Amino acid sequence: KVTKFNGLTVLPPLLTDEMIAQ
Amino acid sequence: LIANQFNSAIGKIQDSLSSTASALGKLQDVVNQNAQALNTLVKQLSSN
Amino acid sequence: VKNKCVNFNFNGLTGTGVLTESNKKFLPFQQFGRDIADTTDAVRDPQTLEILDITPCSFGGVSVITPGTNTSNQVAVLYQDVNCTEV
Amino acid sequence: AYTNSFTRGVYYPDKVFRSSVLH
Ligand SMILES: *[C@@H]1O[C@H](CO)[C@@H](O)[C@H](O)[C@H]1NC(C)=O
Ligand SMILES: *[C@@H]1O[C@H](CO)[C@@H](O)[C@H](O)[C@H]1NC(C)=O
Repeated sequence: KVTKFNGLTVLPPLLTDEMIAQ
Repeated sequence: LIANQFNSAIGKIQDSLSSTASALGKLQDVVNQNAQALNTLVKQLSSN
Repeated sequence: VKNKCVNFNFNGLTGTGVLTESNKKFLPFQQFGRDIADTTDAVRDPQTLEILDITPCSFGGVSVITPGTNTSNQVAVLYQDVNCTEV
Repeated sequence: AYTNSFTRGVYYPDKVFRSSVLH
């Protein structure tokens, strides 16, 4: 249900969605 | 009886979530504001 | 030159990027493509009517992993968001 | 006489290839 190249970097979260579901 | 009332009650939550996204408004709102903020950021690049 | 980080200017357009062949099909009149942010991503080669994508050259933050210098001086470097080829 | 120009008349303003972009 829930849904560039100019220095804008999106860091990944530390707890991946697999771990959170754990 | 309570088991049946509890089991059915979980059942409705699926259907409310399955069809209508109005419940998920609050999380979706956070995504829009942040995503929309970046669009304003890159847009300012084209401005003279 | 394609598939390589090259500084380029097409029809005097200018810029730096990685020139790659593009599957996107321009309409005959068009010459320059653009992205959502109105950033040049595709061009039509002047001499040969070929449609080239502009992919900006790779880059990212460099993070340093270190245990406290009190413990040791060995260090590990984290190159963010780059495949282990560009290094 | 008069008639209604319902929707006709839009022309590609410039030389671009925006894809799935609302410009
Ligand atoms: C950090 O190094 C100093 C030596 O300059 C030492 O005296 C100190 O004990 C060290 N810290 C720890 C937590 O061992
Ligand atoms: C890095 O490139 C190789 C092909 O050269 C590819 O198999 C691999 O998935 C790439 N890694 C990432 C993180 O994109």
